[PDB]
Amino acid sequence: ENFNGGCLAGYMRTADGRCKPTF
Repeated sequence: ENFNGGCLAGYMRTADGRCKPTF
């Protein structure tokens, strides 16, 4: 499962790129 920026799956890309939680 490719990444949508460099996350695991579900996390969001903050303003710093920090894959944060989207839940």
